[PDB]
Amino acid sequence: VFLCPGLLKGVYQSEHLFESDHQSGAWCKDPLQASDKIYYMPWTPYRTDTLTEYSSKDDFIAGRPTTTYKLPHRVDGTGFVVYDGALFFNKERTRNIVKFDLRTRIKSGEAIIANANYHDTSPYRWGGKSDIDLAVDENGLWVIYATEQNNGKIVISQLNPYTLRIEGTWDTAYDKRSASNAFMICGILYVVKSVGNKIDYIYNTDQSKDSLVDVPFPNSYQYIAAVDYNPRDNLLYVWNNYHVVKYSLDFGPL
Ligand SMILES: [Mg+2]
Repeated sequence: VFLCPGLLKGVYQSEHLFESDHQSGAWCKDPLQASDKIYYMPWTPYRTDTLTEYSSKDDFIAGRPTTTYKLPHRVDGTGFVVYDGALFFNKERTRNIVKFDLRTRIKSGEAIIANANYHDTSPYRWGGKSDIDLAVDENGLWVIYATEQNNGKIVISQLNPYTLRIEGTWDTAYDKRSASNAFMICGILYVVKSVGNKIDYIYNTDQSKDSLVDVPFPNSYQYIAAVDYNPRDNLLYVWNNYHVVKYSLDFGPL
């Protein structure tokens, strides 16, 4: 139902919402619902198992939550998405995605992402990245991971949010270790790298074709940031070194 905005060509911060008391975390809306609801999950290393819900941006900024959800498992890293009333997250130190129904507060499904690497981060690196990242876009729900079969390079799969069937899988050429964030727009994978920071690689799943690109991120962006795209409003939902902000996006023709 969402029309593709085009090929991403620019990124800039467009709203500062508040400074959180947690350095890292993730936040997002449910793009499949016409709703002001906001979902918020601060990252506490190896202890993350609650989701907070706010009814509006005003309530969010003011710190007036509606409710909290106690998740049935702990979450790996910062990642989660909400898609048509269901929460999806990577179960801590597994290659599993959990589906949790928010309305009834119970787990409705799990899917093992075949061959996905997990619990394999070098001792030295910041542990806030999820082994399997989730992303929502115009085309549906996505998992972004790596496999040994693809030499630690990023693999993309489309996941049906209702049946949990894998609908397609693509091997990219990009080493997952080199990425700070990855997100989908119109079925195209954008990968953010350190240089400053920029998108330097895209993978178009419709075409099964990748390219090198150069889209600078703001200087204030850090590696430890969490970034999620929203296809309903075409914004990036960002959590960056305590700061809860949105980025706006400029597009050119596909
Ligand atoms: Mg994300």
